[PDB]
Amino acid sequence: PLPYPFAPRGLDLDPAYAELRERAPARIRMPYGDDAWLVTRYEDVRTVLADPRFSLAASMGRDQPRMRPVARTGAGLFSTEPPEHTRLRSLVARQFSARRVEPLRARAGQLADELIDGMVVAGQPADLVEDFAIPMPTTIICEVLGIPAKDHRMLWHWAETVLSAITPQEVLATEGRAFVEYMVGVLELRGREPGDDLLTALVRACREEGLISEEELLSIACDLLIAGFVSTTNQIGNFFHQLLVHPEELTRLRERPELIPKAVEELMRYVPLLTGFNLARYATADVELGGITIRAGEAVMIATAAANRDPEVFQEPERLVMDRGANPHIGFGHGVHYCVGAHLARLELQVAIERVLHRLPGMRLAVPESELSWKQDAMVNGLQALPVAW
Ligand code: HEM
Ligand SMILES: CC[C@H]1[C@@H]2C=C[C@@H]3[C@H]4C/C=C\C(=O)NCCC[C@@H]5NC(=O)/C(=C(O)/C=C/[C@@H]4C[C@@H]3[C@H]2C[C@H]1C)C5=O
Repeated sequence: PLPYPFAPRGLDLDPAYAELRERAPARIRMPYGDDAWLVTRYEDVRTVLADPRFSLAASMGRDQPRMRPVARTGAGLFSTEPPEHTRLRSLVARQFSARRVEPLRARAGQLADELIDGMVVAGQPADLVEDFAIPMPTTIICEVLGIPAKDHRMLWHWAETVLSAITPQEVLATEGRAFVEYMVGVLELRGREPGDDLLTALVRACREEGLISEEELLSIACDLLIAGFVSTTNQIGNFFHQLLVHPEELTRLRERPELIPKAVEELMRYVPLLTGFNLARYATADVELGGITIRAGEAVMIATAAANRDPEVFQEPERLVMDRGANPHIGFGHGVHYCVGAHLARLELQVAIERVLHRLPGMRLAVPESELSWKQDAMVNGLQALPVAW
């Protein structure tokens, strides 16, 4: 069994994935838990994500392949399949739908401008990670959920604990307990003090309409907050890094910003974001895949970043092509667990790029590229700091 995940080298795709796609699904050994099959070929990853025989509900209570000593538990979206998953996801679908996040575009741009203001007042160099990439999406998801602004820093502390693959399990357990107690309290707060936020609407669904249990309500609230805190914070930094090291792309995006959506989709395809955050499904029946047979009860993991460079699906897959047309990337997943945050994340990435490139037409690295440091032993690829001048 191949040790997994591979040690990250920046945002580079590990060269071993090229050979992996051309063979049968490989046996992998994670740091803890069951061994598993690893699927990398685009068609094979799509099959795992669409075939109901590969189940996240079946993973609960198993010795899951994972990065941490203790296995995940829960009642929410990452733990269920239809029809239970559907009842939960329908309650969040309105707020995360493209139609309902689009009105946030102006607020997101105002926030970006405010953050860029503070970078200007503070003087060069700025750090795009601490000064922009972290605050912008964390603020937004807090506003959508109805999380009070004063708790930003406390919640980012928790996010840093979750983001480290190396967090000692006692600390992870005590901060975990306190985070859940905090969210229990917020759910009480939104029932006494309703608002036009998602957690208020989810509290109604639980405690007035009996549509979800208290366990399901708390699971969804915690899942949505954590995912919102750890995903786009790192991805914004990664996209600015790739744009800065491909400067020949910046003048088109600055002058003709209607080109930014397609570039965001290409960068979504290209960038390996999630590493330690990888869901393991368990097969509920025997399944033939890639010339091998995945037995009932065995575990399967996917590598979306590898599938996203499969030469049968993408022309010139190893090149960053910012106007790429045929781009059916799996950067947000597929099937019933397709990223519920995709429209919000997309909007944030688009706005970040539009605002920063307009406000800072001379933006460039403030250190040599060799002096950049990537986060180590993280669950998500990202930079520790991104020093820029302008
Ligand atoms: C660029 C940022 C993001 C990327 C690359 C990303 C990626 C993904 C991927 C690949 C999956 C599918 C995983 C699988 O099926 O194994 C997924 C699911 C999910 N993501 Fe996103 N995500 C991002 C941002 C977000 C945001 C902002 C939120 C919440 C506000 C979010 C919440 C979720 C949830 C709750 C699911 C599970 C949905 C379900 O099971 O029904 N993600 N994400
Ligand atoms: C952006 C999309 C991401 C998404 C973002 C955040 C979530 C991840 C972080 C949540 C909790 C956390 O780490 N610690 C608290 C208890 C530790 C316990 N021990 C584990 O092993 C374990 C997990 O593995 C959890 C994985 C969660 C899957 C979620 C991720 C799925 C991806 C597609 C536990 O919950």
